[PDB]
Amino acid sequence: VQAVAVLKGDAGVSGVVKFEQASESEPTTVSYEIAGNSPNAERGFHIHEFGDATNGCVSAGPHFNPFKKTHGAPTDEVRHVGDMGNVKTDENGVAKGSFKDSLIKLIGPTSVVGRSVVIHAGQDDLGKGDTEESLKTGNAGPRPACGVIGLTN
Amino acid sequence: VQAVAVLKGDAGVSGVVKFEQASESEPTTVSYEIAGNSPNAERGFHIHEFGDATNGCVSAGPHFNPFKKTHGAPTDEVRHVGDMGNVKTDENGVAKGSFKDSLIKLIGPTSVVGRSVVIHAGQDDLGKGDTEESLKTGNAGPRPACGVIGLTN
Ligand SMILES: [Cu+2]
Ligand SMILES: [Cu+2]
Ligand SMILES: [Zn+2]
Ligand SMILES: [Zn+2]
Repeated sequence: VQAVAVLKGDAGVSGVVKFEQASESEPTTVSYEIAGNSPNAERGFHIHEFGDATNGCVSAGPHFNPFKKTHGAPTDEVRHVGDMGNVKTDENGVAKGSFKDSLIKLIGPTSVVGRSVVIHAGQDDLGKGDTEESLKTGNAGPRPACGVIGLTN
Repeated sequence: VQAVAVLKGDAGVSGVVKFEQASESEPTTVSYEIAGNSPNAERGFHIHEFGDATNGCVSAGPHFNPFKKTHGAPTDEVRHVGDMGNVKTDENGVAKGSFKDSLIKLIGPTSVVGRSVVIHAGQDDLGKGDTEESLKTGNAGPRPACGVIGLTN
């Protein structure tokens, strides 16, 4: 199965994130190219629960977390399914890369098809900060762009 | 389950379409409000196969048609699952309404979550025209706006 989200917003950031998962047990490969960010920085990149764009990136809701865990890094055992950590931007403000993840899936009961991807304006502290906020969003700040994840071929 | 698609494009048409389906056998209720159309007209309103917005409304692909039928009216026995007929616009160019449909579903193998809704710039001839085109798209013309269908609460 393949899916894609086109990230848009009014803050100058935009980009495309592609997902591919051959079958249920295979991990999903996530590839992204996002431009217009601050340069040489780290920015929070998450999958949020709803694919509702009626109110900017606000209506995407909180991070996708069917197992009711606290926020963390992609490699922590305790994390939200939606937590993809930070993406690093180059000197031109572009973040480009790909990685594989075993919790995010396009098939089955926790599929993220129909949900949203959000790129934040701040760095995700990976749930290592000292507020209740760190344990919810990573204190990643505003949401300059987001897009609903749709099926593609 | 509830889902929503926010229709956007560069041609002045925009709108929101909400879907709700309580369970598998229940029909789905579709409610829409779309503005910026020509006034007092009929315009094709369909669900297309892919939720891919990387190329305008072009990458939405053709109508959603898992059963490989030809295009038709919502009430014909032979139609695409995606065929919702025409919506009528008022003197201000607004189309607003709701209806129930038993082929479109948000649950199960033919779910339309992750696919797209498209409002066209022309009238859908309901597969009653005389071209091979009528049997594919209803000869509904260009696609001024579209949106991916995402989950909501
Ligand atoms: Cu977030
Ligand atoms: Cu169409
Ligand atoms: Zn999180
Ligand atoms: Zn059709």
